[PDB]
Amino acid sequence: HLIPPLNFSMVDNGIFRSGFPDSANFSFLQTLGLRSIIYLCPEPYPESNLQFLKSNGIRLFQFGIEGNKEPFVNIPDHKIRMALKVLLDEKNHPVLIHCKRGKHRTGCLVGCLRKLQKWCLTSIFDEYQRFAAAKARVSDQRFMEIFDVSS
Amino acid sequence: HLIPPLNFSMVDNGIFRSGFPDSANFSFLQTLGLRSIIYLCPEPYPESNLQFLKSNGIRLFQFGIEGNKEPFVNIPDHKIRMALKVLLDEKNHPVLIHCKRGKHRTGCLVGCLRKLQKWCLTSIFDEYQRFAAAKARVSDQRFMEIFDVSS
Repeated sequence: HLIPPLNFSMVDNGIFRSGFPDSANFSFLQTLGLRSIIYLCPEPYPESNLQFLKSNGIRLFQFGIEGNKEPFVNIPDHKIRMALKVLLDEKNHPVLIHCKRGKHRTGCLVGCLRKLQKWCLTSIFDEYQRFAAAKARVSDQRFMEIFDVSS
Repeated sequence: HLIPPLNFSMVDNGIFRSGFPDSANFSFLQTLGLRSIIYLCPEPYPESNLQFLKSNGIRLFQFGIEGNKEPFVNIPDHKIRMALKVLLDEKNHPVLIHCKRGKHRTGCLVGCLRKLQKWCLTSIFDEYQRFAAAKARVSDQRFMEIFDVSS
């Protein structure tokens, strides 16, 4: 039996999203035929994970984004854009976007992707909320409402 | 601006799921390049919806499933299997699976798809819940735990 990583989901044709994966997720992850992974956390990639990467020849892009709690949050506009770039490159697909719980950081990146795709904030936020659930934060969505989509 | 249908989401490569679409959803639905739609409600398809179908040459498969409330629920094993058949035929993709709110009926079908794909119930249920949310019902998931995936 396969076990998709935490909060796993297919964003678009060659894009995927989820929380931090572990051993239990490799077999499934092996199914996607991932060509690269966009890691959004500053912590170093664990050993087992890295092994899986080499074994499977998956490029690892990492744009470390400090993870804070609602009271005072702050998303790096640059790092998101940097990730948005890689994501937008067809060459990099299949891509798996992931952070810690695959809710806020991952949720912001995918949110800006949607904005680019011309989705209304209403629809964009809704998708965002579907994953963050009880932990869905206003800050992230505000960051999206203000994202200057001008490529 | 585009407005994906209610609870829209991409299930797998050529499969999609959502609630009952309306005018505000067509523009977006036009993007998907849908070849067919798996409708799971017994109610007749509204006029505007039908117009869009023909205009877009989308084949409508309908497997009406009575929609009841938790106290006493009952999913037609037959109708789900039939829909699962259509779903499994690559010829039909891109497919949009949808019912009323895109939670239970749509959720079950996608649920059994995952079972086929060898996902563990734990993961399968989690996805199901992600969409039903506060309206997530045990009945449905039970129907999944007991689905005979023997093709």
